[PDB]
Amino acid sequence: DGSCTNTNSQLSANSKCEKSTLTNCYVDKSEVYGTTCTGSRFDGVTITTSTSTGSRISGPGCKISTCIITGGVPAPSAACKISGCTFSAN
Repeated sequence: DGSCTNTNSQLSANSKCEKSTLTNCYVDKSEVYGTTCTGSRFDGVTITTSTSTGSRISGPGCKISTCIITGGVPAPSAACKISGCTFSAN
């Protein structure tokens, strides 16, 4: 992909970025698309337009689509999926 720069851009190496709005992130083995990273990282996830405040989305296939998470915790949003993923406040 290329481009993208969460306040500096530190995509591990196999991450993905097209048009999201991260900030002070790094991401690792993930995709993301419209997430609003606020200073966290990933490690094997596939989130998209979702808000998360400091949350380790690590996971062997972590999926996320529209989730207002805050501190490694998902919010009561009927748009999020909460299925094979999890956060631990990275």
